[PDB]
Amino acid sequence: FRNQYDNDVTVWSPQGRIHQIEYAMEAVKQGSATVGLKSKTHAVLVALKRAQSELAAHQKKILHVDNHIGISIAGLTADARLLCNFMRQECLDSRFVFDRPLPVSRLVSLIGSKTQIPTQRYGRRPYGVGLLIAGYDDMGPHIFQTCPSANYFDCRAMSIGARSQSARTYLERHMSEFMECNLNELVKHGLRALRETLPAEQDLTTKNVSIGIVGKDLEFTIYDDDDVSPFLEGLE
Amino acid sequence: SYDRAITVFSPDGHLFQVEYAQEAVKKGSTAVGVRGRDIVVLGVEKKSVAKLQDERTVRKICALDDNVCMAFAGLTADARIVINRARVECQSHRLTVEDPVTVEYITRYIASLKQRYTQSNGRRPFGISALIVGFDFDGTPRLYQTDPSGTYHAWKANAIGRGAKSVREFLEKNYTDEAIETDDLTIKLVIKALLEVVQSGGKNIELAVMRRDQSLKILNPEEIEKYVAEIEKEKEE
Amino acid sequence: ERGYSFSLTTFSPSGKLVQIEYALAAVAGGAPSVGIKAANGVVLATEKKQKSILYDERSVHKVEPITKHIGLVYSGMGPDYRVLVHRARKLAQQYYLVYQEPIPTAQLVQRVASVMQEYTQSGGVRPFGVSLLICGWNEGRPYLFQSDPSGAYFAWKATAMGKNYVNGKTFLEKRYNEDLELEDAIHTAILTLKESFEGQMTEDNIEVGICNEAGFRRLTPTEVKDYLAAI
Amino acid sequence: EEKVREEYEEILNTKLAEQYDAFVKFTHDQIMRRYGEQPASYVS
Amino acid sequence: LKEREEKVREEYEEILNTKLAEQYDAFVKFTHDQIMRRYGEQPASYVS
Amino acid sequence: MFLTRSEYDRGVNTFSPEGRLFQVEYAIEAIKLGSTAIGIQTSEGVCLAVEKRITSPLMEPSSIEKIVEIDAHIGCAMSGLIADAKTLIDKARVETQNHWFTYNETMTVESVTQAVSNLALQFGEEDADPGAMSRPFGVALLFGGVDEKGPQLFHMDPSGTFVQCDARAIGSASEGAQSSLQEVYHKSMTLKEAIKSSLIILKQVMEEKLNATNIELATVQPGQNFHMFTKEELEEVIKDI
Amino acid sequence: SRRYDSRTTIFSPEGRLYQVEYAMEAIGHAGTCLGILANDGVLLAAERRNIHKLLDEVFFSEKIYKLNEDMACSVAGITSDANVLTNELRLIAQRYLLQYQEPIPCEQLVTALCDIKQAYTQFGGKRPFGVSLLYIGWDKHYGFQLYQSDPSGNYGGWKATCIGNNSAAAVSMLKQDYKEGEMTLKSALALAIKVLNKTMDVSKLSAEKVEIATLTRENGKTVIRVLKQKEVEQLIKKHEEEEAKAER
Amino acid sequence: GSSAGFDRHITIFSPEGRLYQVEYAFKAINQGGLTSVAVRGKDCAVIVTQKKVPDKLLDSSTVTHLFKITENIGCVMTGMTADSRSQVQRARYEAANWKYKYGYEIPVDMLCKRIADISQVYTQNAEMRPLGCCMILIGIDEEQGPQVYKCDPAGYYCGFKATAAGVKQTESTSFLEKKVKKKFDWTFEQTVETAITCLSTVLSIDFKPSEIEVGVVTVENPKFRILTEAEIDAHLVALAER
Amino acid sequence: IGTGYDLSASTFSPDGRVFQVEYAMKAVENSSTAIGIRCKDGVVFGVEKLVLSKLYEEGSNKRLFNVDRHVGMAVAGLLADARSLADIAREEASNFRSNFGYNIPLKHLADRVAMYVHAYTLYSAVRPFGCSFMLGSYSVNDGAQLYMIDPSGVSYGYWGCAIGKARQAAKTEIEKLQMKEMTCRDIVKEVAKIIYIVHDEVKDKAFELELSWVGELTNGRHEIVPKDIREEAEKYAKESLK
Ligand SMILES: [K+]
Repeated sequence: FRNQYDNDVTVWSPQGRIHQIEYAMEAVKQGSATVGLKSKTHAVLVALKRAQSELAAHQKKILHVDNHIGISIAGLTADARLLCNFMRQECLDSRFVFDRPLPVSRLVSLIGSKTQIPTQRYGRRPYGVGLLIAGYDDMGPHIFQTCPSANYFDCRAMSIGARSQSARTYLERHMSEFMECNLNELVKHGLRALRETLPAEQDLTTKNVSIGIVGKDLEFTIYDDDDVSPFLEGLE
Repeated sequence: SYDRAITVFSPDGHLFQVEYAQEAVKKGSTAVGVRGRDIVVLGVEKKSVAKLQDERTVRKICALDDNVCMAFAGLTADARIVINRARVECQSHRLTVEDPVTVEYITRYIASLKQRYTQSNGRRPFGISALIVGFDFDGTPRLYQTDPSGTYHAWKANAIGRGAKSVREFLEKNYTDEAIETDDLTIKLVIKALLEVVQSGGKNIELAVMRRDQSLKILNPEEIEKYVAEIEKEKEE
Repeated sequence: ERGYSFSLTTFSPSGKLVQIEYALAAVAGGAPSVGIKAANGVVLATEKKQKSILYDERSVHKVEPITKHIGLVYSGMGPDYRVLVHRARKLAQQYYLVYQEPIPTAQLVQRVASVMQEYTQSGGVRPFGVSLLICGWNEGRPYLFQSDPSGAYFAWKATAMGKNYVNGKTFLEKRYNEDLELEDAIHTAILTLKESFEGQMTEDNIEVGICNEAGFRRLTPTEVKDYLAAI
Repeated sequence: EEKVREEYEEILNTKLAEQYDAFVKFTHDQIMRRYGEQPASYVS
Repeated sequence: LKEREEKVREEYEEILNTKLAEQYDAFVKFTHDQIMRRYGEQPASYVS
Repeated sequence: MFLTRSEYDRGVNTFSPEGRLFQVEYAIEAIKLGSTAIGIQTSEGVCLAVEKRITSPLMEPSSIEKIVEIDAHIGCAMSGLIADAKTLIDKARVETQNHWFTYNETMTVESVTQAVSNLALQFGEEDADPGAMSRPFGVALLFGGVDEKGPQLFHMDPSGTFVQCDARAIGSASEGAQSSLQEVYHKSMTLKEAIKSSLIILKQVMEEKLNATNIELATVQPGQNFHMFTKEELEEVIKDI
Repeated sequence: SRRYDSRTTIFSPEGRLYQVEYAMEAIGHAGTCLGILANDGVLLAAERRNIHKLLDEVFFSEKIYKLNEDMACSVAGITSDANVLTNELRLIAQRYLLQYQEPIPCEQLVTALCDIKQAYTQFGGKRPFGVSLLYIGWDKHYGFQLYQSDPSGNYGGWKATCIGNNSAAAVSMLKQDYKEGEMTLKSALALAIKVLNKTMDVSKLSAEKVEIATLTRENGKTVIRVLKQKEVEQLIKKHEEEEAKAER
Repeated sequence: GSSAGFDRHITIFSPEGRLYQVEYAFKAINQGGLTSVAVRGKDCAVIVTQKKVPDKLLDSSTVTHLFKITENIGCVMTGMTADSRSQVQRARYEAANWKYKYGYEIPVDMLCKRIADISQVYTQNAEMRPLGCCMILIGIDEEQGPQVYKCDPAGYYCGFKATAAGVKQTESTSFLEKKVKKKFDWTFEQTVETAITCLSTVLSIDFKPSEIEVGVVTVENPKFRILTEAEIDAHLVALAER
Repeated sequence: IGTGYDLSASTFSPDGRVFQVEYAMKAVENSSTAIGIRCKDGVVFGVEKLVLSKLYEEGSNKRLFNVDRHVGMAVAGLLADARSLADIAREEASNFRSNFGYNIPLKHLADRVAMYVHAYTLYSAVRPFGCSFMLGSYSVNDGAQLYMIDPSGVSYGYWGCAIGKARQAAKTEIEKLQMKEMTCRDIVKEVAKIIYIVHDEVKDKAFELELSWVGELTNGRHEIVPKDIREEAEKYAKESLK
């Protein structure tokens, strides 16, 4: 009858592909742009908060996960919150059992397994959300990207969401500088990458940008409308 | 256990299974309920007039409690199930809260049960619409209905089943402050509402009445015939 | 891992469970099986036409004892017969443990029919493709039953099931009466099998079981040879 | 190479879906004709 | 290399014809069995 | 295999090629069939208004409640399939009272909206327990109330996205009411002006004529609790229009 | 798997349950079973469809099932579902007896079995019980009773009804000929034989093709007795005499 | 070969009473490309299978179809390899549990019946497919002597004087039938002779010792033994000289 | 070939092919090739791990896992399923050590994980894993072992194997080796050579070679190849590629 390869997550296309995974990837691609970076001492997430209407406050996109780690969501927000709750629970469990912060890579591995589980069962659906995970642990600043395919990447900078390719191009051309940047110019690079996504008729304002930074001696802190101004001044 | 999603949203936002349950209700026997000053009256059409039947066993007006009673349109067996759960819930509320259930409470319970079947895995919605009548503890008469979708509203007078629209229009045109002045006027209003859709008078009408501090009373065929005769004289003039 | 929870057998618009009809078609396509209720016993006979000499005839049996006084034979799919034989043995043992009396044959037939009904309505399963002939002696009276794939059991004095079962039933109808002894019943069952048997029928290509006051027992090939020579 | 096969398979699937929809609607028409004449006893 | 494409088109046409024929056979058997009762047909052994 | 209809060829948790859950989009379409609701968050309160949509005069408007009380400091205006809104309202009430029981403090409006929004996509098939929901809630809710942060207004759709709105309109007439609220909203407008503006918009979008029995209006001020206006209290503002 | 699901417990676009309707067609093709309520008894008369002379008929009856001390039932439809339903009926009657130490009222047993059938047409995906039953009983509340049941879980108290093949004609004849509150056991038996004559048109109504059981009250004990072959023969012969006398 | 409904997709009856999924499982047995031959004698049972090494990079020690169920029962598996390994694991478990529960070693017919019952469960339920593999068990019964048993996806099991399963089971069955009809009192040597001869005359190969596997049980030595290259080469030389 | 019988692993095609497993194999042959070669004193793995974007860190999406203190694992196909199977293998080895009190033989770990992946080739409620993987271990008392498991669930020992897009070319160039007589220090060099030969620099632009051996050189511990040895191996591979 119908395309018979698209509805179920447990049905392989004759091309060796699962179309539900790709549709969840599209769900991520339809979300608003997020871009993250990392120096040798900091890992910054800056997100382009999108507004439903001119009278609606923009969606929160950076979410706290632990004392030392944070995420930037892009996709289905309910899936994002469920996965964020799982991350928070794992971090709290690690602090309870071992009295140490949970390493970022192991947390991302847990996320990968948890999101792979629905990839293989009937009735289940992939987590239609992509997460930019920036955290700081003993192994220096970390930034991670997780896809609905349950495949996660150890990045040096990444942008996911709508019109992400321009931000990725900017990040690629300016990768060589990020390591030696300080926090201010690192978040300036992030803001430039995020601006590369925006159309010609809009520019960054304190309303539609949020910044989350985690570093060597820095609590993970989400910077909001008023607090974004010191990072915003000096771009163009 | 069976866990298929029977009721799912269709394009344009319609729940087809709920609409189909409503269609099943539309094919049920006409049931009319009117709220008076000191009496509440329920009336049902009997297409099953067949004379080899025990009238007691196909009653469509059931007493949920000493002060609440209901009449239904749609599937009979689903109505039996909902009535039984409503009686159980009435008695449970009377144990836990010490007082008799208000009409709106059991109406909310029945509506919640229907809505839960509208949204839970592996069961179809109840194909019944109800007319929950009764008196509150403070002596205020009440009348509610519960559609298969689970929405419950309060009505001064309503009709469910086939000819609901016709009887609803008749009640809109014939429900005034004077038409419910006395008990007999309410009885005659409900009978007149049914006569707009029933094939023949009297023999195809089941009519139960509830008044203050008295249980439900099933009006016998002789009383229905004498009332219908009274409407006949009233219509002659 | 979790199985389907919906009935594979459902009512057709004609108002009929087509899966039971197809199970009965599988039954009608199997090896013929006949059963004859004598005045002092009942005989259960079926053909064992193996499709090569390589098969060991003594390895598997189609007439399986259930208790010391109940046996059964089938006509349909062998594996389903094995499953129902195991279940019937379990039910007989449960009855014996409860009541300390050998299970009445009618009760065992009822329980097997209940199992068949379960598989007619339960979720994610197909009806059994076997009709059974359950034989038993109890209460000083022989018994003979037939349980179709749907789980409906019929008391029979003589019946044939499988290929050419209508012609075999006509044969039995013409040549069965009340006063038959067990030996006459065995002879008549062998003739009924012969009526549809293709080729020479021998000791190893038919399996005959009887039950009487002494209880149920399969006839050994030598006894089947003696009965066959009588024709 | 493989794209031609994929397109042919998609065309075959679309045609089979059309024919199957025709069969389904035909069976539905017969069933509605059959069971519409008499009223359902259970609904009352 | 277009010869392989034409051969694939021919094979797809043959497969479509075979599938349509098989589907029609399935449909006619469905109609004969599940629907279209016969007046002279007494019910099977399980209806009583 | 015939007579099977394409109503159930897809599962509930299936994605569209554009990456949108089919059931969520269908629930959003169902929202566009509900009664129009309007909410405005001013600095001295939050007002919520909704048309009753009385089908027939025999129906008593007092029974058809499309605005409810989560607690003394939170309200909720509902549009769509009001039958589905009751489960979410009960969950919100339970969460508020649990928060008071555990912490001895009023639960933040944002936290309540988040708690209710987590239920939105908690639906599925055999993968979950027997009590699991089968379909998304066909309700959009307008949570409004006062808390430590001041007057707050929120909007939750079946997708589970909850967003803070200065002025949001949901229901059948969402687009026109939203454009009008764009035209009328100022960050420093008073609660009386908010109430009058909301009733004006409702009159503009309602098919029925605006009167004291075919709308419901409620306010949540930083002082007094959740308050439902009545006759002799809604005429006093209807007359001005 | 949704692909293979038959969707038994769903609604039709026109608001009807196809599975229940199909089971009802199956029952309508099944054996005729009619019951008549009399002043001093109630009887069940059931056509036997398996008449082949190689049958043994060992049991008490083939259609009439004794449900408890004071009640009995017949079946039209699928025999195996009938067996599971009659076992469940016996369980329910004995559960009331255990709980209350008194016989179960007939309508309660009918209601319980009908509730089970409703459960099977409400949830679970299982096909309904394609069995319509025909109950006869007695209790200290409503005296002699006759009850019908449907696969959908519907039931009705009847004073004369027929389920099975040629049920409509039998119902029409019963409507024409049943005398309200004035029908004795012998009158009901004669009416049953007369109705079965015009229902089993092809089979000519021999006494080997019908199973009649009467429920009467004797000395405070209910007796459910299947009519013997001799007295069913007498009933048939009397009806033949009456038919011949009609020509006079 | 009529078809209506999903009878070709799930294990439900075709209008003629046929379960098409079982026959497709038999086709899956054929899909392996190999054939196996078993034959029993006066005091021995021999299973000979076709050992193909498609690539020289495989460790030939790890490409086998003869599996040791218990210390006394052997097994040759024909069909899908993963399914065959599942079935051999299940047979090992059932045999061990039989020993634990009943205190004596499982008879070959009993193990074959347990595996056949599991296969029947596969061909009764609708959510799992049947295993596309066939099992031929051999062993020595204490009373009945050598045993050769086979279980197929349908759930059928039977004991055989000599049987075969695989891509060329029909030709091998005909050859073994022609040899059986003679009844010339098979010995161990004659049993391995007839097994290898059947496999070679049906496949037309004239195997070197490394292209086949031989597993034997004997009344004198009830231990299951997988013949090495030396023994198989000796038997093949015995074939050549004749 | 399909469109009616390729919807579930619980369905057999008319010719006995489970098309879903074949589609999983189709998925795994569209991934970068991972090769492993077994020598006298261990096994050396190699991966042509493609870098999809240069924004990733060196070492992102590793395809050479470490499932136990003495067992490595090379993967091809979907990486999510590869990681899930890596965790399954880790859990199996952990449970083996907990119960039986010693390290799991790779001949048993391969069998356990292969049966786990075979369990997903039977039911419509699950889908077959889209990843074929290799396992390699060396213990003094059992020698070097190399096994492959594919989506079907078949386990075979290999003297050298390749999984991915360039399986055929990699195997063709591996056969030219004489790994049975070579040592790990040379096998790593040859693995780099093979990976660089089979890689195409025109379709997939860039890749980083990920190597790891387990063997006598490492006391049985499976370790990523030291940085200097990787540099020397890449230098040899580039010079040979000329
Ligand atoms: K199956």
